[PDB]
Amino acid sequence: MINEIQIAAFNAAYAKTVDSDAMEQWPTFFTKDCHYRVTNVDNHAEGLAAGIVWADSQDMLTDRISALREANIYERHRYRHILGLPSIQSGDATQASASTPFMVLRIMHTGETEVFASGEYLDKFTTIDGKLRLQERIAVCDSTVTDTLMALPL
Amino acid sequence: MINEIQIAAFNAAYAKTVDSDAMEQWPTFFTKDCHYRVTNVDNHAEGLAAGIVWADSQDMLTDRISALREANIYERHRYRHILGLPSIQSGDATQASASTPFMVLRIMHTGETEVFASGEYLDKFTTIDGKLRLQERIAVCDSTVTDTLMALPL
Amino acid sequence: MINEIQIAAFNAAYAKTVDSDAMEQWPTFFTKDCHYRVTNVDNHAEGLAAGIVWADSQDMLTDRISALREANIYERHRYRHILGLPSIQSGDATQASASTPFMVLRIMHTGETEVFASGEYLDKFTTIDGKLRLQERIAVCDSTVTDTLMALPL
Amino acid sequence: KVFGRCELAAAMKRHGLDNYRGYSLGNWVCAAKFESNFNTQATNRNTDGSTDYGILQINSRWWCNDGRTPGSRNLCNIPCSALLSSDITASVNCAKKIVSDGNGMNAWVAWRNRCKGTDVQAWIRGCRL
Amino acid sequence: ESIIQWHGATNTRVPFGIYTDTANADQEQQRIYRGEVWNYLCLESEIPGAGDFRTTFAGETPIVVVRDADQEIYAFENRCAHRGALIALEKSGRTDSFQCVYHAWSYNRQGDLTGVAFEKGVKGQGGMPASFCKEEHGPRKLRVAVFCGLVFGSFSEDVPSIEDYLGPEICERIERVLHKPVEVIGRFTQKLPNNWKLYFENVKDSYHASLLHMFFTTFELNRLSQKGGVIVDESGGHHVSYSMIYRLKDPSLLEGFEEFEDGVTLQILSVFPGFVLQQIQNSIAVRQLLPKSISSSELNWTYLGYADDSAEQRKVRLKQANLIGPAGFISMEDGAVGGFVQRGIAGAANLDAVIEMGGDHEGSSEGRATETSVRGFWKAYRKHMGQEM
Amino acid sequence: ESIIQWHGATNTRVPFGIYTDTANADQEQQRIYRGEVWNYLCLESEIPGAGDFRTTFAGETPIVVVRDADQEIYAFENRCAHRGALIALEKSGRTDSFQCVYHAWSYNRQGDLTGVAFEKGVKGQGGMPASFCKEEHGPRKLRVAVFCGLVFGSFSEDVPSIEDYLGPEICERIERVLHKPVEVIGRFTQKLPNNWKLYFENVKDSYHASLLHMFFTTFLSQKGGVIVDESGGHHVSYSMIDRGAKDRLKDPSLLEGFEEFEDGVTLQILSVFPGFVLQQIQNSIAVRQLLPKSISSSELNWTYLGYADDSAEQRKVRLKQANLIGPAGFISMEDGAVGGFVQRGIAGAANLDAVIEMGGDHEGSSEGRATETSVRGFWKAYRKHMGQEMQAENLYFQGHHHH
Amino acid sequence: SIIQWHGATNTRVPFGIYTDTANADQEQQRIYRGEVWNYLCLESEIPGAGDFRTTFAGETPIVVVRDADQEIYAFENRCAHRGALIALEKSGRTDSFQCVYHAWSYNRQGDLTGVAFEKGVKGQGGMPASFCKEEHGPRKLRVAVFCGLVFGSFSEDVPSIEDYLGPEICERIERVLHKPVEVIGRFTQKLPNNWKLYFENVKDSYHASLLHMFFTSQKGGVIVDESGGHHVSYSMIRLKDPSLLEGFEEFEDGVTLQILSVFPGFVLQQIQNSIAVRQLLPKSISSSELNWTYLGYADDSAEQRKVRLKQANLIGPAGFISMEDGAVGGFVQRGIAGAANLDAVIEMGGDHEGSSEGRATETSVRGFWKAYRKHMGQEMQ
Ligand SMILES: O=C(O)c1ccc(C(=O)O)c(O)c1
Ligand SMILES: O=C(O)c1ccc(C(=O)O)c(O)c1
Ligand SMILES: O=C(O)c1ccc(C(=O)O)c(O)c1
Ligand code: FES
Ligand code: FES
Ligand code: FES
Ligand SMILES: [Fe+3]
Ligand SMILES: [Fe+3]
Repeated sequence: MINEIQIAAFNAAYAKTVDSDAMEQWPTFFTKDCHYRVTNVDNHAEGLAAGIVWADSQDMLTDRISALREANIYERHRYRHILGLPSIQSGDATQASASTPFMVLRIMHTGETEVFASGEYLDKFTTIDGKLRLQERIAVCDSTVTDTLMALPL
Repeated sequence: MINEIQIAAFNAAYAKTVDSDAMEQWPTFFTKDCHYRVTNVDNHAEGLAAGIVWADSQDMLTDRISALREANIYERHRYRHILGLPSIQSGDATQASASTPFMVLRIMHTGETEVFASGEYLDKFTTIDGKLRLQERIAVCDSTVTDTLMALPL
Repeated sequence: MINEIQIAAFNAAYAKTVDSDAMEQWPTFFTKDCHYRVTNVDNHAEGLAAGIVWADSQDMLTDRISALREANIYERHRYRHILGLPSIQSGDATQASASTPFMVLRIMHTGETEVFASGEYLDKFTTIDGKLRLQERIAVCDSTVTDTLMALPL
Repeated sequence: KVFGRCELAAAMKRHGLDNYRGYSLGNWVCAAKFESNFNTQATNRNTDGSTDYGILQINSRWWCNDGRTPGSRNLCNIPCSALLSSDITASVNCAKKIVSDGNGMNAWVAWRNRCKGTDVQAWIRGCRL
Repeated sequence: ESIIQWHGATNTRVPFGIYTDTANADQEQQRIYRGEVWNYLCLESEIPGAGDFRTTFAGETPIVVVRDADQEIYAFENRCAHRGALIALEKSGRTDSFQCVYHAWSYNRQGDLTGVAFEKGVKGQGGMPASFCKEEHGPRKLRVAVFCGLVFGSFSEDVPSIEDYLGPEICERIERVLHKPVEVIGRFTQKLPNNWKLYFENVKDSYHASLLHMFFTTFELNRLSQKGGVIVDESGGHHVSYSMIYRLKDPSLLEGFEEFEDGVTLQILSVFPGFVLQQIQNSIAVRQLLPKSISSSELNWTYLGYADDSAEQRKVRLKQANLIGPAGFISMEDGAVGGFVQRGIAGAANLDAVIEMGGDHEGSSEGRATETSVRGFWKAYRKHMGQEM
Repeated sequence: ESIIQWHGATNTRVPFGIYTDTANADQEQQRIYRGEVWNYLCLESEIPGAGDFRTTFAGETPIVVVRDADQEIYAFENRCAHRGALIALEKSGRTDSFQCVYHAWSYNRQGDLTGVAFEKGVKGQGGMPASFCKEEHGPRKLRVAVFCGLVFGSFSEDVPSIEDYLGPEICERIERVLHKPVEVIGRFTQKLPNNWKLYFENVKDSYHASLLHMFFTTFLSQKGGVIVDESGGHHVSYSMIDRGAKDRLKDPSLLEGFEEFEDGVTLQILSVFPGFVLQQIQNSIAVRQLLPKSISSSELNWTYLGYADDSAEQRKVRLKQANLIGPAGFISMEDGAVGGFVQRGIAGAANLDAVIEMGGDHEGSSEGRATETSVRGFWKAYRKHMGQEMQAENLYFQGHHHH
Repeated sequence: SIIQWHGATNTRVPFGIYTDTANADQEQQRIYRGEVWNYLCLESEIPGAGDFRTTFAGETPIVVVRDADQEIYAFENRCAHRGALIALEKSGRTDSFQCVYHAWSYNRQGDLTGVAFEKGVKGQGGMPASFCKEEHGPRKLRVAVFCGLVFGSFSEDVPSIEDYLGPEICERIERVLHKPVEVIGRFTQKLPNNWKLYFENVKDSYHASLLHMFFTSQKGGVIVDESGGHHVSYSMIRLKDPSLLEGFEEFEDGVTLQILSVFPGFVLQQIQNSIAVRQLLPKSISSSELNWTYLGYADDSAEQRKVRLKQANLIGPAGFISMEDGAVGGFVQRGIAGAANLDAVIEMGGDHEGSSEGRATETSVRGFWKAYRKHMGQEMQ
């Protein structure tokens, strides 16, 4: 059985990767044919498909991190993810659909701390070679507003 | 025996119910003769009994959700609960008291995210017919201030 | 093997002690010859050794709480710690090296709630008389900014 | 859970009780034998509103909080339900606090009447330790 | 061209600029809060013993209010006469004297400067000049009035006695509710996203009560068709609104007991510029309204029982309190409507509110389909503020 | 003393005080947003049925926009004519009539006051005086234009027609993109830490855009130009291939696209004063709405579009190419931050001037994009609405000669 | 007027000086961009060619950088095109500065050296013939260095750093900064008060023993330079871990405490072996920023450095002494909320703005207001 403890452990490693700016390892949390999207409650309630970030392959995730490193201009900042306990909606020994609450703080290099986003991850997990992997992660933001820009994925 | 794992699971389902607007299910987390109160540290330290919400039956909880749906005028908003680990204070073979830290974000439909409340749930749990239930939940808020109003229970 | 559940349980008791202002118990979470420091990501990345608080004995911790009670003037406030799941880097049945995300709300007696600090604890744990103890806790703050002052340790 | 004699000896040894505050392993095994008969769920309601909990029959007025005892001191800072688990950790950590209190193992009445000054090492022989 | 220009002598039109002009807000501090008014501080029973104090505000100005050994209550500005620090840092406490933490100046319970650290120097060097006299330095003291346990403070030597300021009808209507010893059963603060005046007008708005709040109409608590009235004192500043008498799985929410001689099941009373006394069935409370910024105010609730309540009467008040405060089946709406106005007028600083229900009258009326108590507020406001005609 | 003093008739110099002066911000509300402009409200397809409404803003002023049973669209100020409460509290919905929550005044879908609670009093006590007439009280109504599904509103009955306001070249450039039914595929808001004008100049800044485009070509031959309408207020910036000229990414599908316009245009950004943007970047289509919030803050509302006729495969191309735009865009990401870099860089310079001289002192259309003509055009239209042309004394000091 | 002075003397200060926003804007024009030296950073923080930091002189952002000649330059962090911040990083090392918005390039002096597409693209657009790079650039600062401290001024007329400080302040700085220092940590405190309340606090010898009840025979004094703007306060001859206050001799005199201030926002502290610099910046009418740079000497042994890391518990945001210094300013800001038209009383040690033996005086506080009123044109005869 995929359980709440295994998903909480995976979510803490995911958060540590993004919050340490080891962004090169972020794509390894996903299957080769994954889906990742950052959206909001209004889009999700209306069934609108577009994301601020929208990916249907691990390679699209890698390219986004390449662009973050070599192409994008943004003022230096970091994330602090604070996660709640996951809820499993359905699943077995190898697949599960689950929901994890999140909050992300943004800390600017100049010291300002703001609640940058909050919501839930709507996830589909699979097992590859015995290890948990995201087939799908939809970050459904509580707010329709992003302050300034979003450089780092949620 | 009631333990920290069971209470963590219950608290995540409680949070998901209140945060999803499935408010109709909120009363089912409580016994028939329950107590629910929202108060603050000052009232709690002085032994003052009043709550901004005060309920001594499950049916008072149901009435509060009816009012929220059909009757009360408030601007559209949602909650995001981020909960800490439950700590069991007292217990025997069958009953337990516990404290759980909480923080609640309020996200207005217009996009503003604020820290709306924080504190601890002071709970009395029982298990009836296989279900973990609150006999009592006192949300002791760290602040004496509620911004604008409180429509949704904590 | 010391695991993530045991470290999370220790961290919740540490937080409850500091957030309840039972400050006299805070030093008992540490060994006699402990290290405790409050620093920031910039100092930590550059290898700078100073802390806002810097202690190389449990007695330095006790003296800091004595000064807080009898000597220091500050406006009344409380902390609310929200902790993430720990990540273990190494250890065994007695010792563990681990990192724990944190956020601290400050609530003034006048009602204002702010995000006061966030970051990670970089910890070394030992076992004394069968109980987890901090040999070392470095609270690495995400921000270089402290609002007004820091009276209570993180 | 009902422990085996030697199973409990090994568990108490691994939690550091052999000669804790001068008291050899056998004193701890013998104490559990006559307090609880090696039963982690044993409960004894006293006539003073207190109850004794678990494998070492620890009292709810002085040591653990059961939520129904007037004048609870809770000196082990634990819910008495923590002393009714299959795992003896919480009971051992509380026992170490009790036995350090100045009265040694005399806090355990069944130990005082059935174990004190006997060949308590008899409680640990025939065991892999 | 001015956004605070009044359009005539009557109060049927209010310039929306009055809710956003910051120079005008500073005049409110000088001419209302530090002018000829009584500011609600606390209940005497909240500071029952010698040395018991609370800190609060009169408008923007922080205040200390304290019981002395003579059993009288004093109040002074919470401002050290040296370099201006807050003297008392705690919301409440008990003390012999007040000491400023910055350079250890001491004050007695009246606010007189009793001690200056190193006044005479240290080892013959420094210290104050010979000309320096402690008796010439101190925070402003307030005049204190106590009426039925209500502690009011004034900066003004000229303001009438509390009895004359309130007038005989407000006096009797306060005595009617505060006729016996009361007990605080809870404190809650509501931060309102609106200019203070929008909340104070709302309390006086008999017109809205049955229209904004479904609870008052659905459960026939406070309909315009019920017997009742609006009372306005002679100044216009003070009012009373009073009243006589979707489903619920627990009707105990609205189950009550008779305890007032008249049949009056609702009495809301306001005293300029920010005091409210409420009786809604068996739900009793005091509210203190403080200005905070041009578009923000603070509403401090003090929930009351009577000292003589039985277990059952007290439980009825704890249940009926669900009607009031930040989560009140009534009051939650009152916390939001002010902000709906503040936002609704964002493009309209040069336009006027229309306040014409019951004519251009600022007197008492039978019936509650009137804005006479709202017009009364603006009459008293314009007089304090020098904005007549 | 004045930090909003214009240097002369030219727009090659912009006083930095224009981004911080609060009195001037209030004049922008009176003379621009509530003046002779067209404010973008929503797409008609977002309120398709009778009773469907959305709430939005024209500058600082909240608005209701609603479809009626005649299939026409109306708009009015979201301000109750009683004591000034917001009338409609929801972002969107469907209603017969609008009722103020505070004292239950009713408004029809045109904004007319149809009901006053207890207008006639109770029994024979209170209510309005005989002189009170509902038809004399109401929020301000907007004049409404729908152009290619775009719903604009003006407070001024004397604003030029939407057709004249835009001009023929901007009209054709909008029709080129909005040539068939569109579907909303996503909504996102960005809160910008800058005065609104810095973001709107950025949309018009072909200089910055062509620098950033040229950088990405590091990772087919193109030409560009800038179109500016006669008022200066509206622009198009475009890049195009010559159809029938002869000659890093692990997932190149990000930039795989399809031909769907009858021209070589790969990029078209279009602005309509004072805060509307229509974009076509390959197959990425969107509308933007720019609103002022405070002197140093503004809001950018994105409406991502597909065509109603898209196949699954064409829609997926748009969902992938959306990674180029919006808050996290490979192209737009920095557009959220550059305005703030200006707001902060000028903190000690309220009395100094921006230098805007690329392409000369021209405010007309140009070949190429190494120009600020469309930025100077914005200031031309701004100064006309704001009454900040050279007038009276300063003009006299310049022209009091005989050469 | 809430900024009306009561007299030629500084025994009364109008409380309106802490809230009047027009007056705050004049402080930026007449103090921060006037005849002062603004503390920027330490030499040891920009030791090599190309090393830079970003900071502020009052509200105005600044770049300070070492060039290949080993000199230090400073200029306003404002691109001469459309006003964007040029350098976006707190610190780094670079050949040249480049504005990210339209790629204008600056040398380490702040001269505009490159304009993207200046001559157009494929012969279209670009700058007119009349456009000349050498006519466009951020304002440059004068830089002065003193014992490793780096100061900047906008003013051509400000005296030399030695004349500005005066001889007594020069000697008292050199006494601490006589050998190379090393940053051992950085911390910022956001203070909920007008900048002036913190700067008065640093100069307030009266409060030191009274607000801070930490230690509670040896003598002290207050030095005030000729302008009034600069001071020194000095002092010379229970705990389970007394090592907190164990120290070592390293100054020739017996001076165990020296606090030194330089108008309008520089502090150098020596408290036993605890050495630091502070930089005070205005942020809003009722907010300021205090940036701490904790120091060791580059020649410290492991044992001496450990003494400094322990004694640091006295200072900074959580200091057994300085904790209260972060809050008292705020207590004033709030205490005067209804008193904009009233006056602070500053009469300890008379109406004197000179040096004094003993510390039960406010002479160094009155000195601050003397230098303030001169820069601000608020002197009465
Ligand atoms: O009927 C009224 O006039 C009235 C006014 C105000 C309130 C209030 O609670 O503020 C109320 O309950 C009733
Ligand atoms: O090429 C241009 O001129 C241009 C201008 C603005 C944008 C924008 O997205 O704001 C863009 O994508 C391109
Ligand atoms: O003795 C003094 O005059 C004095 C003043 C200020 C400080 C400070 O650290 O700000 C200090 O340590 C001592
Ligand atoms: S400010 Fe109160 S004693 Fe100095
Ligand atoms: S404010 Fe809308 S009905 Fe009164
Ligand atoms: S604003 Fe710096 S190059 Fe344009
Ligand atoms: Fe009401
Ligand atoms: Fe100090």
